[PDB]
Amino acid sequence: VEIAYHKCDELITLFNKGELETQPGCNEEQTLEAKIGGLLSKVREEVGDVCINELDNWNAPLIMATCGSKGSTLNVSQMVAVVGQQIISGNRVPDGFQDRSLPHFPKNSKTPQSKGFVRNSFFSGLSPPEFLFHAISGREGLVDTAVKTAETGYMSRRLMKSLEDLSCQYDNTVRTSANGIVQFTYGGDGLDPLE
Amino acid sequence: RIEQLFPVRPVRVRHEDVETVKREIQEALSGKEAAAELELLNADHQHILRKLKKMNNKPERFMVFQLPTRLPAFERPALSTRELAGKVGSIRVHKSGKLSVKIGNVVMDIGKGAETTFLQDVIALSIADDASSAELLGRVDGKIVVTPQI
Amino acid sequence: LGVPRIKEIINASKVISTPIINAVLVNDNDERAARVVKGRVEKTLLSDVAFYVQDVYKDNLSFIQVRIDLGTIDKLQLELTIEDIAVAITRASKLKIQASDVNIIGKDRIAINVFPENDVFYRMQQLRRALPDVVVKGLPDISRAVINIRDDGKRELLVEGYGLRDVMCTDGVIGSRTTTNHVLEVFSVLGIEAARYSIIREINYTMSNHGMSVDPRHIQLLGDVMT
Amino acid sequence: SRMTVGKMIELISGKAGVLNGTLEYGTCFGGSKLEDMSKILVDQGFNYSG
Amino acid sequence: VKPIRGFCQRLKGKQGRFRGNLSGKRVDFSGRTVISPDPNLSID
Amino acid sequence: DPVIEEFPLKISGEEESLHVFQYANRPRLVGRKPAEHPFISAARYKPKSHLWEIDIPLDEQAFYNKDKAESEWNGVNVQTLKGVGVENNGQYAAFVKDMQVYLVPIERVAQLKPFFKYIDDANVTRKQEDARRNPNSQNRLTGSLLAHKVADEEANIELTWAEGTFEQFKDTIVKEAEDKTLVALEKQEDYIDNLV
Amino acid sequence: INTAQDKWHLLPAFLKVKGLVKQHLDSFNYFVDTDLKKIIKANQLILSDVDPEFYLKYVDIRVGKKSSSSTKDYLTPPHECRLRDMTYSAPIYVDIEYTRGRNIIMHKDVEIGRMPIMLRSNKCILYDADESKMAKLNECPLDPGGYFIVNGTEKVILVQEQLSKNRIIVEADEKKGIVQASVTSSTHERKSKTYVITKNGKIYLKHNSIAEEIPIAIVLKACGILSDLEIMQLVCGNDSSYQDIFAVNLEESSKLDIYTQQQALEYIGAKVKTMRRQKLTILQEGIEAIATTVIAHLTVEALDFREKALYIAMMTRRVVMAMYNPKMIDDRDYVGNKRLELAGQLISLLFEDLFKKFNNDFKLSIDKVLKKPNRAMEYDALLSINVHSNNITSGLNRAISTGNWSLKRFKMERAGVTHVLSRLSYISALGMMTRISSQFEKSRKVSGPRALQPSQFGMLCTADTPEGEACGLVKNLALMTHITTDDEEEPIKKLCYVLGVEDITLIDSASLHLNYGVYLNGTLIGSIRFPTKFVTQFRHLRRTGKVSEFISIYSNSHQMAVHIATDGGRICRPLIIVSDGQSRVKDIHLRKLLDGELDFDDFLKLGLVEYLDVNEENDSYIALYEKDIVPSMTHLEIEPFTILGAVAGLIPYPHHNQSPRNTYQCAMGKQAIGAIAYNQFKRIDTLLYLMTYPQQPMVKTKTIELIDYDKLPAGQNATVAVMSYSGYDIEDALVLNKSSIDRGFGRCETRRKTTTVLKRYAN
Amino acid sequence: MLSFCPSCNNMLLITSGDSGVYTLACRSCPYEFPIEGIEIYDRKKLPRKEVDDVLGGGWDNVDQTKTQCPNYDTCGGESAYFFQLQIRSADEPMTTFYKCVNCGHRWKEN
RNA sequence: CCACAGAG
Ligand SMILES: CCC[C@@H](C)[C@H]1CC[C@H]2[C@@H]3[C@H](O)C[C@@H]4C[C@H](O)CC[C@]4(C)[C@H]3C[C@H](O)[C@]12C
Ligand SMILES: [Zn+2]
Ligand SMILES: [Zn+2]
Repeated sequence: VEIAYHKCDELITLFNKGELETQPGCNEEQTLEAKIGGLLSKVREEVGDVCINELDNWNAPLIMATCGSKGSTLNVSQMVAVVGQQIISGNRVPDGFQDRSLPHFPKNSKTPQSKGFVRNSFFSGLSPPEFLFHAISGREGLVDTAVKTAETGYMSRRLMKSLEDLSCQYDNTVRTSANGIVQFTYGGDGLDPLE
Repeated sequence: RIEQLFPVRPVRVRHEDVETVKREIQEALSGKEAAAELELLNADHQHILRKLKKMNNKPERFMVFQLPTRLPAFERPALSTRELAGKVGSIRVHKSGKLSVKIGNVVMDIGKGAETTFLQDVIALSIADDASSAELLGRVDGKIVVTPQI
Repeated sequence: LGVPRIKEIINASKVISTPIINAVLVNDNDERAARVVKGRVEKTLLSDVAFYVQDVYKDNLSFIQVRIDLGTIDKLQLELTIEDIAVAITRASKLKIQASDVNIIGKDRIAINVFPENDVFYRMQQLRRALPDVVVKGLPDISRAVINIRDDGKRELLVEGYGLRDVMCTDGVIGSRTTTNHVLEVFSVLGIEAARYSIIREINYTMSNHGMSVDPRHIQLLGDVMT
Repeated sequence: SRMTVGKMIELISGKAGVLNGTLEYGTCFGGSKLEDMSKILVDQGFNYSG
Repeated sequence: VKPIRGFCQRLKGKQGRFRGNLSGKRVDFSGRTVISPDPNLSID
Repeated sequence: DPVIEEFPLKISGEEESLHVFQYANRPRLVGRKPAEHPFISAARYKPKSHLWEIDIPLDEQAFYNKDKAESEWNGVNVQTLKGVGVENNGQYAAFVKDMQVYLVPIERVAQLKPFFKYIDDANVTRKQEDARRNPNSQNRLTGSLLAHKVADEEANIELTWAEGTFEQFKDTIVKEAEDKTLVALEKQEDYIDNLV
Repeated sequence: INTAQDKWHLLPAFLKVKGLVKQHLDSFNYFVDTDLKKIIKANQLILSDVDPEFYLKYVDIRVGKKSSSSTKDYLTPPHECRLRDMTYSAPIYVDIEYTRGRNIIMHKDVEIGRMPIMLRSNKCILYDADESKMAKLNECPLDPGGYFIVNGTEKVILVQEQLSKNRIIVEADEKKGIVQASVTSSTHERKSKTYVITKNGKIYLKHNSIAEEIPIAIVLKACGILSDLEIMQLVCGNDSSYQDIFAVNLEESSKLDIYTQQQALEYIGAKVKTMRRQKLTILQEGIEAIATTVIAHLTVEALDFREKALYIAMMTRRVVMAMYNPKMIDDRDYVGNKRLELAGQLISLLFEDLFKKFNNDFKLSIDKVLKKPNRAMEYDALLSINVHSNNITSGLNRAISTGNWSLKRFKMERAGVTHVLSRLSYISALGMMTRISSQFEKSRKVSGPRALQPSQFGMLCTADTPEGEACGLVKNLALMTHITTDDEEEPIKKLCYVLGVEDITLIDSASLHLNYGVYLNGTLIGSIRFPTKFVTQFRHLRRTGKVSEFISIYSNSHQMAVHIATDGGRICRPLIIVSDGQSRVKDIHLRKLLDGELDFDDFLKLGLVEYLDVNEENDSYIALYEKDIVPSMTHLEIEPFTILGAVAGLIPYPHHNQSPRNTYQCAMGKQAIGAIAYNQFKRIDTLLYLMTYPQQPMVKTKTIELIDYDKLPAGQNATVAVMSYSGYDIEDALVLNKSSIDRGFGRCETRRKTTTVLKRYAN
Repeated sequence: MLSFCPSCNNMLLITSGDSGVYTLACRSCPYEFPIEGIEIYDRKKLPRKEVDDVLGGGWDNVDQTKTQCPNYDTCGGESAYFFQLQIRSADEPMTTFYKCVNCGHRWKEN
């Protein structure tokens, strides 16, 4: 994480001077953000890999991940090793103040510890800025869960009202209620996906 | 008169370098932020001293003081002497090129404040039914500001 | 891609968000050919080719002078000439300029004259403010074009617009394998069967992006219902 | 799946507190550390991880 | 002022006749209860 | 730290009631050189509403073409500036006499802005022309309505303009000044705790 | 022996005097003390229309204090009111001066209705009462108070949150491509919204009263700025792109042949739709519309139209800056742009409407009687005031009880203002207070008001919000906050002019954007040469104690302006000042605090701690510990775990948990079964849950200690063995112990109340 | 045109009147400025951005052909740097780009 | 008949 922080700081200094290279074709801010996100994802993946490799057998989260009953590799990596970058609406933590995230960080800064990366394990406890950023991520997850249901149910009702009349007649032709053919054979071969 | 009636083209400055030419526009007519404030204070103090030396015994020359609206009270030669008369203070200047204004027993800081881009003049008015007269006493050449020091 | 994408497909909407048109190229293993075929479909405004636009009053005449540099044309390899810019200016509807006022001065300058109160100033001011936003080369609905590389190394062109027929009819782009994610354009260009294929492909791609593993026969049934 | 390490820390803190006889503080951004709980549990004869 | 309830109001909406009493309706011989596991019970 | 020379203040002129106009349409400087003050023709001061009107005879030898002005503006040849005298306490106009700085209060400040009486005259003449051709308690006005009504129904006072009064004014100010020197009453610390 | 790391002891002292439910209590106390006097002083005078000699004037008003007796009057105890289904209230005594014939009769202590007291206020019987006298009145000493007992039930006026009044909010619609700036001018007469929108590339101004969208150049000309160069210099300044955007609006005025102030004024007055009341000329109607209608909170009195013109010019400059790039638009969801209306303000507004109706009906009845010649001693007021007095208390009780909020004078309609205080647990009753309800509930905009903005660090709880459809709309106050109170602004204006602010009526319009400008409550007030030194001096005067500590000063460099906020409703947080890398609170101050003397207000008076709101925090640089202090630091956090609310404090080790689990516990700890209050057996509530053997938590929290959850717990410690004992624990299910249940684990009881009234019929 | 009045500080509208000469008339006050002799102009400088190169270094270590250059008023060079690039569809002739050795002025043929 | 408050 120190190597990742140092390389990110070098990229921030290059962006601040202005000679940052825009290889993807977007502007300087977007390519800096993409490079920082890639670097932090890489460091999370590496620390998670070494953490999973360093856990012995009869480790209960490792067993429950090998079984597939509950949890996964990512959850064990988050509890034992670095949690990783918190992502809100596809980007890092938005600047809720005047061109900075929180008043605990200096103005005009894009260092990972200020833009929403947490270097602490869930076992080791979270620093208050990391706690707030993780609270933001959990809040957006909860609100998405709360508000998807209305649109999804409306779409399901519309689909079912549209497709309620179809049936497979005894001549292997899908027909409407008014006896008009939609498909001559269901799917072109007349095979139920169930069987 | 030829330039007075010449059609005026307004000041245009590119958006990128509006802040850089701010000092130039300020100077043409007449931590980091703290250092800039000190630089402006020193330059302003030198400019005010030069301006005061310039208009020594010159007609139609005026500068407007922005003094506190509630001056320190005094003793009538307690009614606190709300309306003032006579000598009250002094513009003292120090060896380090800095200036201060001592009103009575209160020291205060001095500066120039906002700089105007238009003609100004001072006029005395006398109103009476039998006779009335408005007199142009002179031109107002700049303004300065005096603030209490805490 | 997600709930809005399914909602935007199954509810067939004439206008959508992010209407990507993907196009393959006949010469897909050369960066310069990809750039020059991008230059045809990606619209370039007059503001990208003009040093300046100015308004000059003569003694009894008033006109607008535009300085077009051939350097930018040569450096971008746009197939654009000065008279092409002139006739493109004539094809502007809001300016209401008839096609006999634009004249060529030098090999760069283009003059737009306005002829007759105070109406002449208002008209030429409107022309001055609206002129550098005119389209001179490209398609009106194509917002931008990006050259992308596929995993095998071949180059393709992704544009963001609604002009499917114009994109697939331009030379240099293969007109048989060009598709778009928008379904109404596919319908109006290539028939109801191609619309059905586009519906099936788009729904299957959106479903397989999340890895939900929906059997394609249901998707085919839905496509046969909407078409 | 729910990733509540604070529950395990609470269990060990409570065990060490009740064995020591004193209530133990689990204040946010601080509280009684895990190492002291392990030391108290070891001195009381139980396992260090509870 | 409270709007009155008309026939069109009685036939429209999630509480109208079509979506509240005809497409689906409250039924007899039913029960609602909190659930709890039982592995010794057959899946059917 | 220490002082080399003191420039004494001296407050006087508590009844002269000076005023300052602020022209909003002419620059203070043209080039690096100072500008030229306009010649003054006439002025008016409204007593109740504290309005100032200044008439400036503009140039006629160039850039006029009086034909338009006689065609629709009845041959207007002077530009008028109207301003509102607003109170601003804490303002002192100061001069320097023999290294001694003298100050005198400014009662009001006026923002003179261009005014077009003749446009209103043409408008009201047109209104009469298109209104008389075909017809087609009682006190409620407050706020700025009463002030505008006072400014309308008042009686303008014509003033006289004089120049070279600066010498007599300076002599009167220094005569009112030199007789008195005042002694402080309260300490510096007593200034802070009440409207510093 | 003491160190700086134990500075968290400022937190209990802060809670020792202020209180945790001070948001309701201070507001209601301020209402009773001052807003009654203000409401009377607004319309104390009543005159008749038939016989113009009878005048009736209220002189003084008070609640629960008779003028003749120093001792306050007798009130029923709160628990007696709860049992007997009355409303806990005190009579409203008012002094009256009227005419009996020709005699100027001064009469005192006439009752105009019963004002329902809020519990534990300065007028309640539970104020500063020791637990012995609190036990005498059948009231729990560990009760937050702050609720109104009406008709037997107990209701809570939840703290409302609104977009900041009298502020410029700039928003952009990219799909439509319109930028606009809105100002909601709210005052005693009107609450009107003014929009400055961009349509077809031209800046237009629109208002509800005005029929058509006025061009901006027309209204700028009408508002005293005759010249167009001044307009362009005000809106754009010495800039290229802004002038290129704005020149069209200058051309628009020339297209409509408007060049003088009278022309623009009559053009605007021709569009004003609210003509009534024997209207004046079109020019005077336009003058009135510009003076009051377009921006209500800035009213112009004299002929000088400077401040209104500069306000509209700054609004349009914000609009043009939005046109140049859409990144410089202020966020509507920012905490600094939201103000918190408390119970006192709403009760004052409702009492204003009720008293106006009462006075109108009283005047109507007096005119009905005195119109007839047969008058005896001018038909004294005290004979005919009680039947009108009952309407005041009827309206107050109905408005508090039903929750409906209908004020016709202010055209305001609110529903769901008060809620029934949920007595499911002590922590639930506490958490119902310090709850903030957002302004709208219909919108489902994800990543809008529902998302947790980082601006609420330490001002609102970061984990407590109800799960479900209201997730993110209902928030909770943090443990250590303080909502400001409204203050007068004229002394601040004079202090500004003294400190070096040059007034707007004496400075150049063209050079105005060449230096920083000072804003008071969002209205431009003057120009400052050196903004940094002005800000430092203002902060030093605030810290000394020569101005109110809730006045906020902050310098926004992007707008090149400096703002002073004065109005109440801003949410704040106290913090420790650090200077020169050393915290201003040394160990000697902590020892003095722990020894008993030197309370928190003494920390405020010596400049050791100070209150910052969100906008003030934007200009600061706060460290989190002693180890994090650098010479560039500005403030030091007292203690970080204040960012969790009262309910969120129950969770042990919350920073080791995933955030949704913390939110779920915040939601589900308010349903815990446990002891309700010390007098839970003398209460008869509609549904109450009690536990036989509650126990203390083995793992406590400092937040638990401060809110006294320790004394009245809800839950038992269970010896848990985390293992898969059987197949019956799959999918979150638990495996209880039969013997443990038999011995008393989890034993609970439910109490229900059935009420009946023997109505005495009219027969 | 953004000229401002020197009397009342207003916008200058150019009008022809009826004689056919354009003047910087001001409708707020009697003032105009005829444009006889010298002419006036207002230039708005459009931005100049660095766009992506397409033929940057496309003629390094390449063969040189013998073609007559169209510009014969500057150079008499007959050796031209050429490059074959498929630009149109596969059923059309392959276009090529080639330039003079002295005066540049690149040109293409199909 | 509405509006709160929770449970999925
Ligand atoms: C400014 C926004 C323009 C936009 C709303 C207009 C401009 C170009 C228009 C499309 C083209 O007409 C081609 C198609 C015609 C079919 O009949 C219906 C769909 C189709 C895709 C059109 C939809 C829509 O009408 C568009 C996108
Ligand atoms: Zn003019
Ligand atoms: Zn050549």
